[PDB]
Amino acid sequence: TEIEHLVQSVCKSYRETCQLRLEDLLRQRSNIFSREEVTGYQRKSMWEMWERCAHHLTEAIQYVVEFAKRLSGFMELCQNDQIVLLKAGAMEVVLVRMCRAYNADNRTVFFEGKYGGMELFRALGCSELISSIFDFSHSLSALHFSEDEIALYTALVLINAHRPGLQEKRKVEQLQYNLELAFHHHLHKTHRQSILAKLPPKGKLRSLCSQHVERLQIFQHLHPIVVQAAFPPLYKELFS
Ligand SMILES: CC(C)CCC[C@](C)(O)[C@H]1CC[C@H]2[C@@H]3CC=C4C[C@@H](O)CC[C@]4(C)[C@H]3CC[C@@]21C
Ligand SMILES: Cc1cc2c(s1)c(-c1ccc(C(=O)O)cc1)nn2C(=O)c1c(Cl)cccc1Cl
Repeated sequence: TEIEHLVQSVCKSYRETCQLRLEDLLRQRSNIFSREEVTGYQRKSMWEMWERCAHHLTEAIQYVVEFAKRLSGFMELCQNDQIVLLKAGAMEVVLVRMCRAYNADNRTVFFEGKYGGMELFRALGCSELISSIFDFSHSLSALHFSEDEIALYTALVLINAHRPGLQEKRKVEQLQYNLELAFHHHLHKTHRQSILAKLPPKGKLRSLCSQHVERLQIFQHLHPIVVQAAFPPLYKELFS
């Protein structure tokens, strides 16, 4: 029942930090930006669109940090390892979380109160990267991830003992094994083991997120936003 407790606690942390309620996201699917509203976004400066997106993304990261902090055993890891795991995984989790807010039927994402396609972001001049992010969401949406599946899978995105630079690898391994067991046990219970073969190849998420963060760093170098820094040890690793 320790494993059943872990599922409960991981799902609770997810529920408290998921940002956007699934029921809201699904209900709002019909609420789509008009051609006029799309043009409005496309006409905005690259730099205004950057400010908006950067602020949304830092907020998304911060919810992922809060998620991690409420995972059993995470706070008992040394700060070095906490940072190593967050620096490697927090944005990967954000990209995974996007799939909930993505509608495969019309290739739109929920953004600033309505659904819009990737063309909403034209002013940023990142069409290939953004298309790749949308495509990643388009792939994941075919899994029809449940909320508990997202919670358990994203916990594992973070708690990965293979990240270079861990000081107490065996401590991270122990957390990882318990989370893997929780996830696999849960899939068996719900007759959802079929998703295991369909999950992203790990390299895919890594390279996509690496390219994403690279682009965020470029924008930040050219036109830095001011961040409401909630987690100084992590902030210090990403900003300079
Ligand atoms: C490279 C960047 C300059 C441009 C990235 C453009 C994206 C891919 O077009 C970004 C912009 C805003 C981003 C979203 C901002 C906040 C959220 C809430 C979070 O809970 C899930 C992801 C989600 C829904 C993001 C998904 C990707 C987005 C939708
Ligand atoms: C793996 C991680 C990637 C990433 C993290 S963590 C953070 C972040 C944010 C806030 C805090 C905090 O203390 O409140 C700590 C960390 N920003 N970020 C970015 O890619 C990013 C963004 Cl979202 C916007 C502009 C520039 C950049 Cl570089």
